[PDB]
Amino acid sequence: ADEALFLLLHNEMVSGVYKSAEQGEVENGRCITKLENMGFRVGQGLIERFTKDTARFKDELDIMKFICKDFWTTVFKKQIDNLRTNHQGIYVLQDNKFRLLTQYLEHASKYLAFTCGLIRGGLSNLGIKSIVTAEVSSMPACKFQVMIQK
Amino acid sequence: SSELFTLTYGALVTQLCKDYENDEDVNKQLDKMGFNIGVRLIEDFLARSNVGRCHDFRETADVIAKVAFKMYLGITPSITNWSPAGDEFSLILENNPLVDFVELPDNHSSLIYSNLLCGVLRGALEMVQMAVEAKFVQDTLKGDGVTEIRMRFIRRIEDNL
Ligand SMILES: *C(=O)CCCCCCCCCCCCCCC
Repeated sequence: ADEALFLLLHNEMVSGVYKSAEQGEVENGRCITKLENMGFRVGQGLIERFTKDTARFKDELDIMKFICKDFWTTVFKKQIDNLRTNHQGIYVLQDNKFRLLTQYLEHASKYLAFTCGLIRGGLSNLGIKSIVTAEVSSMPACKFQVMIQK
Repeated sequence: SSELFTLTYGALVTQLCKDYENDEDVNKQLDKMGFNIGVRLIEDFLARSNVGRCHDFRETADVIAKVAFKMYLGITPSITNWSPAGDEFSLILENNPLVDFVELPDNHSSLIYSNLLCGVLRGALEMVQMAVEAKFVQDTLKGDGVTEIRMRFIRRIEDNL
């Protein structure tokens, strides 16, 4: 399916079904979680699909390297531009031109939530529990923070 | 590839089934979303194609089946079942285009798995001033031999009021 379709679905999910009417934090939180959770499922399924070489990572840094190169390339047709880490569970994945901020953008962090899930679900299937957050650091970029859970 | 789209669509359907607990409400939301998407997609399609106006609904059918489906989903349904009036036609597909699998047992009898495509089709055609009804009348995922989207021309949308 042309990526046009994915970009429009993503935009429609963020701006339609799962845009918060900004009633409060609870609504915002719930809308956010729905997107992120969906992303989580898609992330899982992309791994299943394109990565039944689950044996050949054999450790965290290789796994974050895979996310940065192969996984990002699967979803966004390019790699992340910078991987930084503290070597204590936190990784920051910089996308300088984040593709899902193209459909101005006030609610732009909503547009990151699905992708945070993508990464989380992708890591979940590679053996890693994480919390994944994101912010636009300097539009159109975009750092995703992966904190790995003990 | 857009294993991506199907996986993303599938997660959306699954999420909506969790939220709604009524397959008819999932169907409506999907349709609603598809319409919203189609309205924007027709812009993309017209810019990417150099497709002009369709002087008929038969000509509209050829574009949809031969150019548009091919562009977005990489397939080409056949056009069958013309009404004598020339105001309804069927699109036949070998499989369900947005969805590969179905969980068993079936707890979603009413669910129209790819109803988004019907919103998409109606929104897109609205923007070229054709009021249409698109609906699944067969689905392989419902055990039918093929998937069939019946397209029905309702009216040309009036310029102005
Ligand atoms: C003649 O002027 C009529 C133009 C017809 C425009 C066709 C646009 C329809 C796009 C729908 C194709 C299906 C792919 C979408 C999958 C969800």
